[PDB]
Amino acid sequence: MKYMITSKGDEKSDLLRLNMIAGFGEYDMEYDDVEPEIVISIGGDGTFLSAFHQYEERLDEIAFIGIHTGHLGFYADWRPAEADKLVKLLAKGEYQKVSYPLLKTTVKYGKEATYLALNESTVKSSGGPFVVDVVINDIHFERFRGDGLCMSTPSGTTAYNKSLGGALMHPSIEAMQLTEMASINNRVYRTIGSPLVFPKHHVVSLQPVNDKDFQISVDHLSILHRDVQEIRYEVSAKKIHFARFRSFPFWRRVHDSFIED
Amino acid sequence: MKYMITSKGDEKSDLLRLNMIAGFGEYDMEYDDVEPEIVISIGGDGTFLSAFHQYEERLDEIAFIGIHTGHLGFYADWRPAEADKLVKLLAKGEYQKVSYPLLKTTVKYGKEATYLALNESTVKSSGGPFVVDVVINDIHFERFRGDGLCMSTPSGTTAYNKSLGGALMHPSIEAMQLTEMASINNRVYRTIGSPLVFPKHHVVSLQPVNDKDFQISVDHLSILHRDVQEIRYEVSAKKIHFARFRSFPFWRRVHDSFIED
Amino acid sequence: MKYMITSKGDEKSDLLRLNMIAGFGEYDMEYDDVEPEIVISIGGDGTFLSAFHQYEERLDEIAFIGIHTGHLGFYADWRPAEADKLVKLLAKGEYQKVSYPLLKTTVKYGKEATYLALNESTVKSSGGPFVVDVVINDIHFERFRGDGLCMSTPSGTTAYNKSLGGALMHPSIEAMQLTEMASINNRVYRTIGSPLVFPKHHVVSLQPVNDKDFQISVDHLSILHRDVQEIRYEVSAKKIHFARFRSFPFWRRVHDSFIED
Amino acid sequence: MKYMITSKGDEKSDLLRLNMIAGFGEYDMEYDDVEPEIVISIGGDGTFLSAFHQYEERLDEIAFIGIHTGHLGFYADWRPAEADKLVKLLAKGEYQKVSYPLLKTTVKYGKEATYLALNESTVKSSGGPFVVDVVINDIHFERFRGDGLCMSTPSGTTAYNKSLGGALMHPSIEAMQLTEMASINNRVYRTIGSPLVFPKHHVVSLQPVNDKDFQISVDHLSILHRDVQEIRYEVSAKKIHFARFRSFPFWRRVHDSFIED
Ligand SMILES: Nc1ncnc2c1ncn2[C@@H]1O[C@H](CN2CC#Cc3nc4c(N)ncnc4n3[C@@H]3O[C@H](CNC(=O)CCNC(=O)C2)[C@@H](O)[C@H]3O)[C@@H](O)[C@H]1O
Ligand SMILES: Nc1ncnc2c1ncn2[C@@H]1O[C@H](CN2CC#Cc3nc4c(N)ncnc4n3[C@@H]3O[C@H](CNC(=O)CCNC(=O)C2)[C@@H](O)[C@H]3O)[C@@H](O)[C@H]1O
Ligand SMILES: Nc1ncnc2c1ncn2[C@@H]1O[C@H](CN2CC#Cc3nc4c(N)ncnc4n3[C@@H]3O[C@H](CNC(=O)CCNC(=O)C2)[C@@H](O)[C@H]3O)[C@@H](O)[C@H]1O
Ligand SMILES: Nc1ncnc2c1ncn2[C@@H]1O[C@H](CN2CC#Cc3nc4c(N)ncnc4n3[C@@H]3O[C@H](CNC(=O)CCNC(=O)C2)[C@@H](O)[C@H]3O)[C@@H](O)[C@H]1O
Repeated sequence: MKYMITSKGDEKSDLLRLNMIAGFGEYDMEYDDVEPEIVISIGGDGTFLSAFHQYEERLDEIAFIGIHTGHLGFYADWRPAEADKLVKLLAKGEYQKVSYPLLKTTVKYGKEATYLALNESTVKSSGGPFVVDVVINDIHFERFRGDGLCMSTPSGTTAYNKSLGGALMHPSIEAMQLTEMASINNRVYRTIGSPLVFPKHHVVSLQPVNDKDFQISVDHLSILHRDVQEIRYEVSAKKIHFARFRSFPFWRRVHDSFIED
Repeated sequence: MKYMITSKGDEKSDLLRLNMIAGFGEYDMEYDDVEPEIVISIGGDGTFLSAFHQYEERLDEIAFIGIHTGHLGFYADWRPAEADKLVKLLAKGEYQKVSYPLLKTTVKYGKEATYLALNESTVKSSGGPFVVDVVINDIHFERFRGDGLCMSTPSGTTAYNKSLGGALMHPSIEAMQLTEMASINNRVYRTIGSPLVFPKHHVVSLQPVNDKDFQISVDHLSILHRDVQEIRYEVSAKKIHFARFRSFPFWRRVHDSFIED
Repeated sequence: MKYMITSKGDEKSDLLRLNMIAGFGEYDMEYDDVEPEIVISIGGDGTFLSAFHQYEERLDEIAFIGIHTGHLGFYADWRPAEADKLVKLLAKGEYQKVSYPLLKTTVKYGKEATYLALNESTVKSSGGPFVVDVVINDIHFERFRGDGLCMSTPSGTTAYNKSLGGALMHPSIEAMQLTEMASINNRVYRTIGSPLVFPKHHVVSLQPVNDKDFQISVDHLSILHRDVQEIRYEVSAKKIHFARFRSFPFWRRVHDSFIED
Repeated sequence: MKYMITSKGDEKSDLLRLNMIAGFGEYDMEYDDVEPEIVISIGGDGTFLSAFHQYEERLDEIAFIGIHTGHLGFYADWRPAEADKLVKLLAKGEYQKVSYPLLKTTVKYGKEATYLALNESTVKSSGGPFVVDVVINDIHFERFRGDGLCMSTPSGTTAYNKSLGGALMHPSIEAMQLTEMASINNRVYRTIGSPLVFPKHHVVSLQPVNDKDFQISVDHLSILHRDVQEIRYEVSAKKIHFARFRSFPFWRRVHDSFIED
């Protein structure tokens, strides 16, 4: 069917992409990067994240596949050597689709902007000290003082979330996880410290205390927002769909990426 | 209906219990500690955990209520001053029941023993070094060397799990969370480090490497098991039911217990 | 003798400063903010840090005293109510001087800039990913990938260092402590993780791998450096001297600031 | 001169020991395990710790050397292949001696017992909850509730201390480091959390609150003490001396053991 292929842009990924396109030419497959049904990412996790964001408005009509030519490649399912095997199996179809949860960030001013995240959404201050009130389903939970905050999807829990001390959570769990970056904790200022895991339909809201300017980074795209009144996090109703042709369990993916391989 | 009341056993809790029983005497309420439908725990969280284990074979016929005369009282919903208000509201009934997930531990030898946990199930060695292989849905994930391991329910995530660095997770999430106690990490020995959160139907199995004797502690009842072949953790099919007469959200319960009150 | 007084600049601190100056007028004390021998800081720790940096080129001729009108005031020894008692005791003199170690940062380009720190010196990237090689006394120790790094004095170990997981160390120890901010740790990238404590005469050098632009923050004064070839940390030969009129041990200062007061 | 050799007791270490003894037979070296001047440990760190404790009453007349046939071997300086090179260089003498600090633990009852540690001294309860008051130079610092506490030497900071989150500190620093094992931190119970680093002559005292029975483990020799009134930690006046024949810096030792080799 309709497919497209994105490349990291080095020689290896570009040539692999040309060879897969040439192989797709022997099947009833049309190359279409406007309305693809299959999106192939050849590169690292950064390349995969770019592919997700390139098509985030057609998520329910698209199944993604990652081929890793990069370094780690956590979202990848294939090594370059199996590209010919992938072309053939994809050609037929009849694959299984697996869905992972996504995170919605809403930013309100004084106007709303919404963003979708596959890994995480973080917030830091523009220059001065970061201070926000943390409100959970409209109840004031804590005042946070420190470097910033990170809200992660389940599949994002192995990325920045992990380096901040968060728990790794299986992507079948519809949740988001809030982790702290370096908070002040003394006699006057206290935070919960621990990561927090929220289910679907819980809303986490960050309200400015003094400074209203923040740097909000969604999957490593960092944007300065001015005159912010509220940042709201919630599990998205939208999901990313993966094309799976063979069992590669999450916990094996975790083992291969962090323990040994 | 049928109810019973357990007490921490100090003067304050004993007298409160006698006064609630006297007040229940003015309603169609029978005291029955064999087949109660309502179990009232007057004391701390330890007293509440004892009450849960006293009736863990009638969990689907029982709704629990905690009154805190202890110190922290995380599972408590009432202060002693409101005991008369509780008696009256309980008398009628028509309350809302809320359900929290539970954790099942199976211990196999060479014979099976199963245990149910409301807070957590932990494992340490009997004397020598603790070394187990960690197997997730039959796939070898890691070899753990260190002090021991802790598997927590969601409502347990605020207890020992929290002190071990685990994430606090809302009890509407059917999951269990595995945290490490002091693992060796050097050039030869490596663990994942991060807490792990498992959904329902995932099975975590600990397999001995050399020593087969372990100290297994379920909600702080520590038992020595000998000749252990396997310890298996999974989210229980059984749930604890709470009688709720007013909104007391989990995250407010967390705020009151850890931030301020 | 010669003294000066700096103020946080709110009404409370300004009026306190005017009243201390009026009281100093009844003694053989000259106000001199060019060559003071005593520097009084009225305000928080930020005000005290500003005072230290205002006179960092006359450190061996100056004894500092902090009066806290701010919030925490970790470097403060006096409450505003005791200001009259301080004026009198300072008037005579015959006080004890206590010395704390300081941290030297050298930044080299392609030209050297040196900075002195009382709390800490940290380094982050200008925008892209932070990657440096960490070299200890000319031996390559690790490649660090993450948010950045923090090098703390002993008296700084209770500040940012503490929030990054570092150890609190008594200021009689001539050392510096290196802590990580959110490092990547997976199969390909590894750091030591743990804080590192270096004695006098050990030199820690950060060498860029790709990007050469860094944001270097010395006691919260953040400066962008371009075309950086090396950042070198070492315990300074210079020390800050405090005027002490009564025993206020470090560990009591720590207790009062973090446990209870 | 006078020397002895201890072995891990496997074939490899036993045969290596016999071959070194045979080689020492061609020099003016006498085997004497009562009053040796050189103690050679062939095995892992556990074997080295046993050797240290076998001769802890002649520490100022003994220089130690470790040969690693074990797994990690942090205190080892030689691989088995260099044993012949070591015999020859030791034969002459004229080596450099390096000294590392040690930790003294005093246990008082109601009678004093003292112990010396090369890695660390830890304390846990005998069965019930561990609660002690922590007193620093006679000032009450905190009440600790949790699993236990660990006091580490500098060279011990890479062992259990590291797994508990402590800082790694260069052994030229005469200090000890106190780390927590899983403490309760909520609205009612609070600890400092952070590791604490103490200089020489500071005394840390643990005073029981209720239960007086503790399990005290010195370099992994765990002893039950009953009716304990006080546990006092301080940097020992005694030092362990190493024979060094070539530069092997601590931070390179750390790199080789934890980063790569
Ligand atoms: N994510 C972070 N977490 C923790 N600390 C952080 C941080 N980012 C920066 N810092 C520190 O801020 C200092 C500069 N700050 C004034 C100084 C303070 C100071 N020094 C010590 C000390 N030696 N021991 C014990 N408490 C100390 N504190 C106290 O710490 C708080 C610091 N305030 C902030 O975090 C807001 C941003 N900072 C400023 O506007 C000016 C106050 O309560 C203060 O009384 C930096 O130097 C860095 O350390
Ligand atoms: N949960 C825990 N996590 C981490 N360490 C723990 C621990 N519980 C105890 N320990 C340490 O064990 C030492 C006693 N151990 C021999 C010694 C070792 C040693 N010393 C140093 C040092 N100075 N620097 C760097 N690596 C060092 N290591 C290495 O650490 C591992 C220790 N092995 C174990 O954990 C198993 C139980 N232990 C024993 O049977 C005998 C080995 O790789 C070893 O080469 C205690 O003293 C305590 O520290
Ligand atoms: N201090 C920090 N520590 C840890 N991670 C941090 C971080 N600051 C940012 N990030 C993450 O970077 C992602 C964006 N990054 C590409 C993506 C990656 C990705 N996703 C997952 C996942 N789901 N599970 C497991 N490993 C995953 N990784 C791997 O993580 C590394 C990320 N590389 C960097 O840190 C450098 C800066 N980043 C970029 O240029 C683009 C690589 O090995 C990658 O294969 C952000 O989204 C944030 O998470
Ligand atoms: N090193 C450690 N650190 C932290 N917790 C530890 C621990 N070792 C064991 N535990 C927990 O003790 C529970 C059993 N304990 C009663 C229960 C309590 C409970 N449950 C929850 C919950 N769900 N959320 C939030 N706070 C909760 N707490 C509170 O936690 C404290 C627990 N007290 C102790 O630590 C002393 C030893 N314990 C007992 O005699 C009986 C109290 O304030 C209590 O109100 C175990 O189950 C384990 O979790």
